[PDB]
Amino acid sequence: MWDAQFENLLRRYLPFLSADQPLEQDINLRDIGLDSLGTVELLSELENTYDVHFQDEALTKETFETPGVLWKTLSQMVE
Amino acid sequence: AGATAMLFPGMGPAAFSDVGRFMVTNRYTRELLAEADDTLGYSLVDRFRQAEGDYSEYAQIAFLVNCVALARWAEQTMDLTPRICAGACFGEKSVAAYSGALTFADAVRMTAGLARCMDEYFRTEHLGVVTHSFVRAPRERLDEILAELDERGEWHEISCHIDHDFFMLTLHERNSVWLEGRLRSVGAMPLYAMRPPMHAAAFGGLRDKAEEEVIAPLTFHDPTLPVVADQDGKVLTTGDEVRTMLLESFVRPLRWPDVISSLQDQGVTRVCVAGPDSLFGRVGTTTRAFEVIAATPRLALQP
Ligand SMILES: *CC(=O)NCCNC(=O)CCNC(=O)[C@H](O)C(C)(C)COP(*)(=O)O
Repeated sequence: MWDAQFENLLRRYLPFLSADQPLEQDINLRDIGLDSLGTVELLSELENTYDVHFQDEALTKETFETPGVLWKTLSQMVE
Repeated sequence: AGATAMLFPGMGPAAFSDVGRFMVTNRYTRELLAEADDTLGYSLVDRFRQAEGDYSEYAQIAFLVNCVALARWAEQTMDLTPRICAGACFGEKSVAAYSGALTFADAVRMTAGLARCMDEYFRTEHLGVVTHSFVRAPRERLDEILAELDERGEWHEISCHIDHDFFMLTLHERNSVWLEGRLRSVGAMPLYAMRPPMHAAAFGGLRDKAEEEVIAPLTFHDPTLPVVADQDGKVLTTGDEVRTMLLESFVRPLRWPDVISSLQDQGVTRVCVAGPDSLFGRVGTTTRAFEVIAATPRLALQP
């Protein structure tokens, strides 16, 4: 259920995923190169773009495990 | 108009599959491995392959080889002439070798000896004490959490100042799950809980045991270029001061902002971070101040 705006944003922080490879709902983000400081930058970009503040459960490791869970988490905050 | 510093990073979690192929093919690593294997009397790459954990003695020695080699690789392939150098945490060890304060052989011996020393100390001392890293934590938010710990009589020390909102806090792991939820409750994000812990006034006995059993036997030379202390950015110029830096590591916090302000004051505009690293080359403290070259195994493996 995500869109181009979200995926273009995420893919800036996934260095081991090529532009011609699909972004699967359940791909492990850490395995395609999301790491601690990539997450800080991602968070800063998601918060500025969507006018949201990630806090409480939205800052657990589980939030950034897959694009599926991260999209759901961002969605619950934008509405 | 610029000037270049060579920086040596802290050790992140080893991952042999990240570097085993690099180490045996790159000529800079192969040359140091020959020396490390002769000093140690075994195959470091073989011992490191079989090591469990992320911070084994073997992964700490291999991390020394990888950082010191990638500093030389960067100098020879990028025409770098650094005026100054600095090492954060483990990188004090790598900068001692690069600067000439220790022969590479004595740096290998020291790295192995300190590995064994810390293992033994933390087998029995400060049981359950851990070093937490976290980000998006402005000092004002951290200070409120420390006051809550104080109110409950819970011992802690700040172990690293990384950036204005990035700290390491050392305390008993019984506080770990509260700290993590308490950080998140104000928009701060916990990263990692390090065992064994590092950089605490309470670790005087580890300093003393390191000094007696590992460091005092060694001959320290004056570095061939100035070294910035990671404790406070002091510009070091003698072997005695490098030796003091390695001992103070146990009992004084990393102050990364003070390394960056000192480098700036010594006229540095560009830094080379030598070795595998996903903190010192990328953190805002560094990138706001300097052009960064990140001399990683991944870069040196590129065609
Ligand atoms: C120099 C010092 O004292 N550092 C703190 C203690 N050392 C560590 O915590 C080592 C592990 N460090 C790392 O995992 C990375 O440095 C991060 C940035 C703490 C987390 O990286 P991530 O991609 O999960």
